[PDB]
Amino acid sequence: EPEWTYPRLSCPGSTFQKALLISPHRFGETKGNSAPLIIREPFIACGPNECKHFALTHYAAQPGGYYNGTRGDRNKLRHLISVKLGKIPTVENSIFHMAAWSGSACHDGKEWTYIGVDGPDNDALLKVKYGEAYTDTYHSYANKLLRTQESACNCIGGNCYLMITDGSASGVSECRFLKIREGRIIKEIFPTGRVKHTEECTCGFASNKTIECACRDNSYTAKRPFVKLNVETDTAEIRLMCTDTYLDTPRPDDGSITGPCESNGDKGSGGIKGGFVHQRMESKIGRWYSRTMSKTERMGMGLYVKYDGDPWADSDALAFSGVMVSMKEPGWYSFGFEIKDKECDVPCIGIEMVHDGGKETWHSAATAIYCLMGSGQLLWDTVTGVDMAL
Amino acid sequence: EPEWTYPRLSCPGSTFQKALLISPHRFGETKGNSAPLIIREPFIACGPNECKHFALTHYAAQPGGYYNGTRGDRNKLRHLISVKLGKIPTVENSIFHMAAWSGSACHDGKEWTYIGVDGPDNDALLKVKYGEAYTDTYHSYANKLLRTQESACNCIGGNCYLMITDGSASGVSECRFLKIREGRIIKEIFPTGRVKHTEECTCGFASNKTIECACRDNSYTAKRPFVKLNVETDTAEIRLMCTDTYLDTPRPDDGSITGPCESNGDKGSGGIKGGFVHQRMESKIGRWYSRTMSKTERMGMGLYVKYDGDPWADSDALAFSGVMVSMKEPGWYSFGFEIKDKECDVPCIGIEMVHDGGKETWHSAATAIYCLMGSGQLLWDTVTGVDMAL
Amino acid sequence: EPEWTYPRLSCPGSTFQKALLISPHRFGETKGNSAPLIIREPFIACGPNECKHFALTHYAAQPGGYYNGTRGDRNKLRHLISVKLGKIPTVENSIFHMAAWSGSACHDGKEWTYIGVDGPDNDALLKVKYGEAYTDTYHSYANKLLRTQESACNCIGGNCYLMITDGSASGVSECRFLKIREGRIIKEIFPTGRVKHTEECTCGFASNKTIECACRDNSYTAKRPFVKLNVETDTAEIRLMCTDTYLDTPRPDDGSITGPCESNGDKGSGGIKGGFVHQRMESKIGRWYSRTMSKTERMGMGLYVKYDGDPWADSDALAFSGVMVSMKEPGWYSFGFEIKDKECDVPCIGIEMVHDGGKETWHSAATAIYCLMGSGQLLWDTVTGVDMAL
Amino acid sequence: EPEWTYPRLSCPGSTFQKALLISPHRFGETKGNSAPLIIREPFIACGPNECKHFALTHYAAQPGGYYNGTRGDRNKLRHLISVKLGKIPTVENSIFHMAAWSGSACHDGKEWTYIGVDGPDNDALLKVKYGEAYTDTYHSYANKLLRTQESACNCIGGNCYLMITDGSASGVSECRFLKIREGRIIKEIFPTGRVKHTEECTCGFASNKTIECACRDNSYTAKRPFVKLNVETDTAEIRLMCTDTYLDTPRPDDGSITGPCESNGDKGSGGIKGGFVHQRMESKIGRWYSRTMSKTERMGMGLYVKYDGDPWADSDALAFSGVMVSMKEPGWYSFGFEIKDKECDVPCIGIEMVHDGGKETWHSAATAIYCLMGSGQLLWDTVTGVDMAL
Ligand SMILES: *[C@@H]1O[C@H](CO)[C@@H](O[C@@H]2O[C@H](CO)[C@@H](O)[C@H](O)[C@H]2NC(C)=O)[C@H](O)[C@H]1NC(C)=O
Ligand SMILES: *[C@@H]1O[C@H](CO)[C@@H](O[C@@H]2O[C@H](CO)[C@@H](O)[C@H](O)[C@H]2NC(C)=O)[C@H](O)[C@H]1NC(C)=O
Ligand SMILES: *[C@@H]1O[C@H](CO)[C@@H](O[C@@H]2O[C@H](CO)[C@@H](O)[C@H](O)[C@H]2NC(C)=O)[C@H](O)[C@H]1NC(C)=O
Ligand SMILES: *[C@@H]1O[C@H](CO)[C@@H](O[C@@H]2O[C@H](CO)[C@@H](O)[C@H](O)[C@H]2NC(C)=O)[C@H](O)[C@H]1NC(C)=O
Ligand SMILES: CCC(CC)O[C@@H]1C=C(C(=O)O)C[C@H](N)[C@H]1NC(C)=O
Ligand SMILES: CCC(CC)O[C@@H]1C=C(C(=O)O)C[C@H](N)[C@H]1NC(C)=O
Ligand SMILES: CCC(CC)O[C@@H]1C=C(C(=O)O)C[C@H](N)[C@H]1NC(C)=O
Ligand SMILES: CCC(CC)O[C@@H]1C=C(C(=O)O)C[C@H](N)[C@H]1NC(C)=O
Ligand SMILES: *[C@@H]1O[C@H](CO)[C@@H](O)[C@H](O)[C@H]1NC(C)=O
Ligand SMILES: *[C@@H]1O[C@H](CO)[C@@H](O)[C@H](O)[C@H]1NC(C)=O
Ligand SMILES: *[C@@H]1O[C@H](CO)[C@@H](O)[C@H](O)[C@H]1NC(C)=O
Ligand SMILES: *[C@@H]1O[C@H](CO)[C@@H](O)[C@H](O)[C@H]1NC(C)=O
Ligand SMILES: [Ca+2]
Ligand SMILES: [Ca+2]
Ligand SMILES: [Ca+2]
Ligand SMILES: [Ca+2]
Repeated sequence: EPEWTYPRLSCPGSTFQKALLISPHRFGETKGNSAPLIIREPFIACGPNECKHFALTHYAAQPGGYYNGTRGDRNKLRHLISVKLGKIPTVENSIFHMAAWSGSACHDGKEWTYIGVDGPDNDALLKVKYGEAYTDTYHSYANKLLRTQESACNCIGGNCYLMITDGSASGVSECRFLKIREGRIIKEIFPTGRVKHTEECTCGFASNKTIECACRDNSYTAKRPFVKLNVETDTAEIRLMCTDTYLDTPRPDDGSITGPCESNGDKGSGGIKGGFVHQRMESKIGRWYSRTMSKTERMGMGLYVKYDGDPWADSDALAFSGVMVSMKEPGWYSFGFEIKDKECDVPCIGIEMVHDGGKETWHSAATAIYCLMGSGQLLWDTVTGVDMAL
Repeated sequence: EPEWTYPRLSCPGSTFQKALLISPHRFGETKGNSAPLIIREPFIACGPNECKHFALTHYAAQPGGYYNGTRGDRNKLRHLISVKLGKIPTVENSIFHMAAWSGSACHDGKEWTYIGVDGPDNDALLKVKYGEAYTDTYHSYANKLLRTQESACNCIGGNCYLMITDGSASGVSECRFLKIREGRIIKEIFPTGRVKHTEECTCGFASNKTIECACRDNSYTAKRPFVKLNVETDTAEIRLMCTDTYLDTPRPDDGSITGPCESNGDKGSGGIKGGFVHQRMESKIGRWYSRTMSKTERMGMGLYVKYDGDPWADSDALAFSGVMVSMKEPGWYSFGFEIKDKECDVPCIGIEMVHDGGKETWHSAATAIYCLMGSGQLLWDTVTGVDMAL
Repeated sequence: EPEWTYPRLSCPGSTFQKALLISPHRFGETKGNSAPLIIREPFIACGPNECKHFALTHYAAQPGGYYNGTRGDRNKLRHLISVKLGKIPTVENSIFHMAAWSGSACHDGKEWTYIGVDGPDNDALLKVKYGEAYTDTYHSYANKLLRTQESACNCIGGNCYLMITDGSASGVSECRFLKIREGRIIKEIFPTGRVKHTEECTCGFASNKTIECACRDNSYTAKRPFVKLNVETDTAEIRLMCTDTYLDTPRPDDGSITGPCESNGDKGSGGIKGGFVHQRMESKIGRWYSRTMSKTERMGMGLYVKYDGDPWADSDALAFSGVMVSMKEPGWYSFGFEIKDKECDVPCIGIEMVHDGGKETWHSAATAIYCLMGSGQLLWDTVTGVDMAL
Repeated sequence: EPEWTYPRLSCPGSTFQKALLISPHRFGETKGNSAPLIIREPFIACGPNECKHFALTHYAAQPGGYYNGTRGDRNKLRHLISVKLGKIPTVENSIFHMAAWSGSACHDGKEWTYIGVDGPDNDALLKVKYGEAYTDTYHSYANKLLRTQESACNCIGGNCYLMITDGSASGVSECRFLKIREGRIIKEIFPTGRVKHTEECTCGFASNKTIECACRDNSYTAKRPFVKLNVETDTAEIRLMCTDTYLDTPRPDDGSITGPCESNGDKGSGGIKGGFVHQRMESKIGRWYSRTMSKTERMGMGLYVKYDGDPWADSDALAFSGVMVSMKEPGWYSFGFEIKDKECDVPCIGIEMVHDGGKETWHSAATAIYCLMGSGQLLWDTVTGVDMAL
């Protein structure tokens, strides 16, 4: 007391609804007096008492004089930052956790674990922080580019599970899982199955026995690699999601990849991190996913659901369950997380809405949140409200 | 540790006095360095330990570049925000609770309940949040425009009661009440009586048995619909206030509506949300109300009181208690709320003082507060001090 | 637990030293990005866990557009505000307690009592707040200008004692004391003796039996009225301080008021609020006082001490104990307060250092703090560092 | 509940890695909206629950109008400030602890002790604060310039140990140590041995019996004076570090100082505060140190280590562990500190990275942090990212 936390049955509900928008650049005008941080790759993770809104900053504000380089991914300035969910992530409201150009975090019931990867591309370093204390590291194993989830890690009974990967962006990237306890890496887990390229896994609990993840293959396919990780045996297997509703971007037309479930198909090169979250019921499991409305561009974001079945074997379309972001608006990375009610867990999906005007201006993002709430159908979409000219 | 709260006897006193002004736009000059949020529909709710100042933001600051649209009511950016009462609601001080263009909130003794309506006009959606967790929703039942109080909900023994309404702004809007316990709707209450238009109810406890509300009829009368809700039987009845002192704006001359108490009279179309709060004594009930100084414009705010009687039956004029805002200053929405002293409750009325310069400039509000304190007569009025040209 | 607090023996020490400067206008440049509040009449009060830095704001920031009127004393915008001692009192860091143009506050061991006077000059109103709750008021008794200390009130065993006064600035102003318990006025105390003009009393505990105050006579003398208030009998007597070291400004030459201790003497018109704090030892009492270095202008601030004797009867000079502010710098109001160490109390004097460029610019103040610490002599003076042109 | 803290065994690890950069002036552009404080002499200290980032401010922000004087050391405006480690030290985020132009701080397990020296050069004064209470002072003993560590003090079983010194910058400065318990000085410690110039000691626990410090000789040598302080007997001895790897700046070529360990050698005048921190193992002690990459300029910062031996006697070169700051970036003061994990202590070194544009512009610093974490080799360097023209 505090005790370790475990996944619980989800709170009652049958549809997602628009919850909250964090749009810091609504206050970034030259005519204004604010200092929203320039960020990308936001995610959210919650503990028993609060939710934290994380991102990777370029250590620059709007308005400001350091826009050059903010459309790049890795440099010596990027840091993992957070605010309490609902606060605007400005220079003063934010806290800087560690130097990082790839990140994750999660709460185990007693304390926060923070994860940050930095260093040179060919010998990068994963760093683990438990509360205030730097407690461990893990090294690049392919010497191409070590990296992690860009979303919440997952803790059960004090054991926090985390995807890492290393490899070429356009070739092989075989992922691993780390088992981390009170900030220290106590096991490495080497998945079996379809392992040729797995990155940016969005993971969560299907049950007390099983973690599942929906990931990105940046090289070979528009189907998402789907991880099943058994936390009783510490073993993992990966296969492609068979659904006709391909969740990557870019992607070919739904159902158009012919042959069996493992077939790679066309337009596999490139990709995007995708939302995935679980609705755990007594004898039923809802799997909720998001994908861009556009097949080729990072525009729009749609929500989908399927109950039960085996995602490795089932070609049936996921059920469309609403436009979270219309195709007129940006829809970039998406992620899952869960908010802890008094006796049950609330599944949510967050959406990174990038403000992209190219390399000659600033480059950052808003965060939209949708959560399971009540019944019926999803009723309204999200806009950032930002005019990049101001 | 902690216990559910109940209404208590009011603290001793016999007059209201000027307490506190929150005027964020005193700091919004182009020459300044601050970021007060552009808001409307402020209200206040208190729990056992603190009071919170809530409002509906347009997700824009002064100074800034997003003034266009701030004189409108509903859009995809409006959010329910709060600060601790006494803090200036700026970009950084504020917390964003949820997307909402109509709102409410209340503390039950253990935790905050937050209420926000958003969605499209014909199928809007009321959302309930308990602490950090989104917990329930309620649907549009007239498909016209679902909406709520714009003031505090009211909790007793863990059951929080909330007015909602749905229907045409210039036609029929039959309200209902929701009973919400730990974030979930456990009962609907369908009022009887004079029900054809009730909105923006300002509600409080007359006793442990009864909640009363003074509301707005936007279509048919300048008399306020007056709700009596029995919390023991979970039933409600509504009739017009019979007092000659018509509390709406616009309104005709006092007492000039002829016929029985239910007669509607002249200047019924249009309206304004009105202040109302109870002073609960051992063998006596005081009802305190506010209305604009102008009969037809949102200018000034006067305080009135009457002890005992039946508001449905008594045509007696309310006793004029003093000028809270001069007819030279804006007087828009007003609301009641109660502060928890150690052993008794302090009744207060808040006043929204809108800065209205038309649709070619920014549109926002200050919040003035008067509370029951000491004896004698009300001594001083409130100004916003804001020059909209700066 | 929390229990009521009482004055304790003072911590060991024999000289004051420079502790801390709060100079918010060091960040008020047009070239800067900050919002220090425009204030005057600062004071400090501490409880068992923290110290609060209070002041009276004009509800305006530097830089800003509302400088006009900030060299005035009373208006409908002035408010009592505070920050945690050590924080810069800006728009966002501060909290607004109540509308007030005269103020006081104190902690009783369990909760804060806040005191604010506002209203029209001829019928002003003292308002009492206990925590968040407005709990009582007190009315003007001379209908000239009700006002209070502009420094900490004093609580013992739950009873908080407060000076109020009412009367002409250039004639009679007979003060009273209020005894306030958990926010409610439970006794009025009418002093005897030399009562013709007593205002802006700076008060503290000489012992568990006695509160003493050093006050301002704005009409008749440059000697300070000295209150002795017996908290066992709730009786008070006032006589002039007899010391040759006249503490008011303006003042004639030291010792130059001829005749007995009660003689008024010359240059009595005008005045200033003066610092006074107690050093309580086992069989000895140190009385520490401050006065401007200039006899006629609000420039400089010197510290003085005398041990034992009767301030009503003793003409001996107070011992000069250091320049806190040189005559080159502003020295306006001064006040006493005590910080609570684990087992003993630390006496301190604070100094308002007003930035005065006349009525055509902004008008505000810094706060300097000196406290009893160690042995020897007071070693360094304080400057605000502010160039009013920036 | 709570207990006094003691040094514990260090957490497992064998290399340092880049942890965190605090670079406030990334947000100080004329085009921006922030107010980073102008500071120098940053350090860090941690207690059982949080780490605090301390520095000495010139009481001025960037952008602003008070740059003149910010390249000086001592004045009446300098103050010791802090934020929680990871927050940007701005006007509003920071807390001002006391007036000080030399500083230290440390947590004893129950409460913070804050140390600040101010006053005139010939009779300066060290002030001790415990929590909010000013509790003691210490006087100048050489009347030249009393000063302290500019890094964390060290507490064991409630006794906090602090280096102080006094004397000429280019002549003799014989240091002493103070033993402070709950804010009060309970013992003086007068070192023996090589005492002619010791300042800016960076100190830590070698064990429960022994504190060690690596210090600056500004007059006579580029070898660092090295303190061994026995906390059981409260006595101290000092001798020069014998290592060929001279840690001061300026310095001659490594190993080029001929003669016995106490020989002073070439380029003795001038100096810099140096990083030093212990890695305490069961049967082994690691000593980690930092020095600039340039022999003569404050450019770059390299990390070094040696296990066991006697630093007074061993001429052996320290093992070069990696580049923390490239010779293209500023490397000024460095310091050691330790973070408290649940059951072990994590050693770190911090680096002040001064933005030096000469006396015609602003002068301030970023703070970079490296900590022991994992195994392998140190992988990445730190840049401030600041363009002083913006
Ligand atoms: C997973 O296992 C945990 C731990 O056993 C379950 O949590 C327990 O649930 C039971 C039944 O509600 C309670 O009596 C215990 O107090 C819970 N302990 C906890 C949360 O620490 C949890 O229900 C399981 N999750 C599932 C089935 O999804
Ligand atoms: C409404 O009911 C509540 C609950 O019974 C009353 O609160 C109690 O008041 C009594 C007498 O003052 C106290 O001894 C109890 O401790 C209170 N109980 C709780 C749980 O708070 C309250 O007084 C009633 N209010 C009115 C207006 O009658
Ligand atoms: C004034 O009276 C208070 C209350 O009696 C005294 O505080 C007590 O002091 C004794 C002796 O140190 C302690 O044992 C008690 O625990 C104290 N109780 C408290 C503070 O609540 C205080 O010492 C007296 N002040 C004087 C003599 O200046
Ligand atoms: C220094 O001494 C402290 C105090 O004895 C040691 O802390 C104790 O360590 C033991 C064994 O790990 C624990 O069982 C105790 O609970 C600790 N006591 C306290 C009061 O903390 C510490 O281990 C010693 N450090 C070194 C480096 O030897
Ligand atoms: C090049 C590797 C990887 C997969 C393409 O690039 C990611 C793609 C990104 C993207 O597609 O938007 C942004 C990520 N921040 C980046 N990750 C890292 C660690 O740089
Ligand atoms: C249009 C319905 C209703 C009655 C006219 O409008 C309200 C009136 C308002 C008003 O009269 O000032 C402002 C309210 N924000 C608005 N409410 C909503 C939900 O839009
Ligand atoms: C006119 C009454 C009183 C005594 C002169 O004036 C005070 C003097 C002041 C002064 O001498 O600086 C400032 C005080 N804020 C003012 N008090 C009030 C309540 O207005
Ligand atoms: C003048 C004495 C001392 C040694 C040269 O100067 C220090 C050197 C400094 C330096 O070498 O950068 C900066 C320090 N802030 C300063 N300390 C004080 C107390 O002024
Ligand atoms: C930044 O742009 C400058 C020109 O403005 C160019 O020299 C440099 O290569 C750019 N660097 C990065 C990392 O984009
Ligand atoms: C404000 O927005 C409306 C609706 O889009 C548009 O018609 C109008 O031109 C805008 N006003 C200005 C000043 O741009
Ligand atoms: C403020 O100054 C204006 C002119 O700038 C003048 O009309 C007015 O009287 C002033 N008011 C006060 C209260 O000083
Ligand atoms: C800075 O201050 C010094 C000392 O007062 C003065 O000599 C110099 O002229 C000042 N510099 C500028 C640019 O004003
Ligand atoms: Ca792909
Ligand atoms: Ca009407
Ligand atoms: Ca006088
Ligand atoms: Ca040297």
